Amino acid sequence: NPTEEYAQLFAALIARTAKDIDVLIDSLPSEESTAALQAASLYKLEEE
Amino acid sequence: TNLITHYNLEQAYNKFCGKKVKEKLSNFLPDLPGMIDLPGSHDNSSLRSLIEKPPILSSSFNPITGTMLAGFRLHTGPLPEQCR
Amino acid sequence: AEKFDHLEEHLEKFVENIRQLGIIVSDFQPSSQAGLNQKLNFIVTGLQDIDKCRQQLHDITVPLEVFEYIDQGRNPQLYTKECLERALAKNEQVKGKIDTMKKFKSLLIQELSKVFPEDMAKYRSIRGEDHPP
Amino acid sequence: STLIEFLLHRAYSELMVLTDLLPRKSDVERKIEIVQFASRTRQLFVRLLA
Repeated sequence: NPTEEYAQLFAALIARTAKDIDVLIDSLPSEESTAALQAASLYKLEEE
Repeated sequence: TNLITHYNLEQAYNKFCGKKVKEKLSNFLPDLPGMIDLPGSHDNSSLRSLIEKPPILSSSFNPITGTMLAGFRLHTGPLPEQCR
Repeated sequence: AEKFDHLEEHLEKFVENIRQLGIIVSDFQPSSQAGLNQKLNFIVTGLQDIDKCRQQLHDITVPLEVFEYIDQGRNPQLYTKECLERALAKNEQVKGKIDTMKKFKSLLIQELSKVFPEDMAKYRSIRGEDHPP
Repeated sequence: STLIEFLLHRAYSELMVLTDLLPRKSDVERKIEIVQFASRTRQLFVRLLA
């Protein structure tokens, strides 16, 4: 009884973090790998 | 798989299951004559120690001279501090 | 088992020989004639017979811990029971651990199957490779 | 086989060692060595029997 509950909860925690892992990586704004585009945009409203 | 039956260990189980077994070696001493006191001290571990140095005894036998064994010619005298 | 017995009589033969020599020397009277040296001859000749007897049973191998029980006058038979309880209990350990970690395999793989729809077939392969095929 | 081999020779070797000391010992003392050696040697053989 305790072995199954503890094991099942541990497996459940994997799913909980898996959803958090996937949802958070998909929720990253500004999907880019170059700062040049950011710098041009970061310069635009600095001028503003 | 039952490893007891797979490796032919069932016969051992039927011979050495829960039964009356003396904690000492008193299952063979009574067959022998005389009063024998179980010598289970540390000094009795020689036979274990005897095996690490086989060379103490040469290949076949040590020198033997039956004629020199004349010291076993014993008089008829008493013996104190010794009980039969 | 014939050789096993054959060695045994010679071993007990020597034990009886020691007692007779010990009794003869202890109960020594002039009424004894040529009865002492003959007993010693049976001893020395008895010892030599054992050397020939240990070689036909050479295949027998005595474990180290077993002779330790003999040296201290312990219970070697109890060790056989101890080993019996040792194997039976620890057979549950290997299987118990296996079953403990097999159910974690079966259930967790089933959980992976219920979270990712696009990688469903792959999880079925994990269980297949998780068996000993 | 090796276990049996040593005890036979050591008892033989011990006996040979004693054979030298017995002739040059007191009348009452020579018997003590034989009785003690026989009893001690006998006990060593009981271990092999078991």
